[PDB]
Amino acid sequence: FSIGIGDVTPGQGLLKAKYELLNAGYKKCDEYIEALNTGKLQQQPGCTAE
Amino acid sequence: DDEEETYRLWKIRKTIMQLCHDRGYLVTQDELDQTLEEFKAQSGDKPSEGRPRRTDLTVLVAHNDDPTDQMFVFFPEEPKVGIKTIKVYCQRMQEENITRALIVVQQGMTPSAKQSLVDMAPKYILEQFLQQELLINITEHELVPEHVVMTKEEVTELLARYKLRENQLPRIQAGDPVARYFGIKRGQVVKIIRPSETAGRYITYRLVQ
Amino acid sequence: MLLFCPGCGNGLIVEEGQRCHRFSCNTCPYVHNITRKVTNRKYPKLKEVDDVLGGAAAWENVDSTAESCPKCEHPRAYFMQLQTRSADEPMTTFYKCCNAQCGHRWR
Ligand SMILES: [Zn+2]
Repeated sequence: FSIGIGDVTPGQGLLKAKYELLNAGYKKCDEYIEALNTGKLQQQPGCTAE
Repeated sequence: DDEEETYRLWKIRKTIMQLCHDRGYLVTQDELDQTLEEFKAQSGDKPSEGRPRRTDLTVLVAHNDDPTDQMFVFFPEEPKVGIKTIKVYCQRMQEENITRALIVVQQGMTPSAKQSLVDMAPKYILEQFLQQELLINITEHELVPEHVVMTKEEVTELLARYKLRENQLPRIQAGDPVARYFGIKRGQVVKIIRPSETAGRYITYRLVQ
Repeated sequence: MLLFCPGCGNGLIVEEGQRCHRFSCNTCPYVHNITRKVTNRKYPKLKEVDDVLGGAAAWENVDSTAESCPKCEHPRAYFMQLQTRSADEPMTTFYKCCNAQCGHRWR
């Protein structure tokens, strides 16, 4: 039984999914910060906007 | 206003009457299930009602063992009960020739009468409850297991079973809200039936000190 | 808001010793009678009125319109609102629901 760096190297499709996901999150992250700093963000009914 | 106070009056009457029944004095069932609208029917609205008199009750007697043993219930009006008022109550009591009586205070009662409330007479004793407490009957609260008082023979048998001396049992304080509810004196014993996590039940005994 | 003597630059107090109240100094005989009115206070301080009408209080504040929950919509949580701190300070609106065995209360 053995463990080696072949066993912890990322695969092909992972690169593409990671790329797309990371893009998606950042755009959404941008959208929220823009909604806040313009004051258009809708305060969640349990806390303040921040 | 004049509706919340009447609700309070009905509630305090209901709870106190429940306590009278529980202690075993004479009581009529039809009054146990008296409704608030029924209270309005039998007693007028707050502006037309006089607190120091209207609610005063003495019908209960110890019919359980002696119907001739009358008991008296009083309801002062002033926020803090004064010495003169309890002197009037005690002279009325002596006229009625009874042993004990209950007093309901609105907000408090004066310190000199606090001191007097322990030494009126060996043959006479008085018990004071807060309006705030009486608003709810603890016996019905979810966190209070059923308490039961027993006769001296029962305690005799119990102490004989476990081969115990009386001063070995677990204690319960005299000032305990339930102990006050039952009006039990020092040296009595109380059975408890704790509702188990399941259909079972555990019995335990506590002494009043 | 504070008042000060033109003659000595010290704080002024208000007193009456004649037909008309005056601002006056306790160091120099400068006095200024107040023939008219002014409209700014010190914003005094008394604590929170919480339970003056606690529990099932008076029924005169009934109202018709109310909101509803997004989950269950059972019949009993009619609206209320309240205030935060002070005259120039804001108001806050909350929504609270209480049947049993939960903790719900929205903002
Ligand atoms: Zn000065």
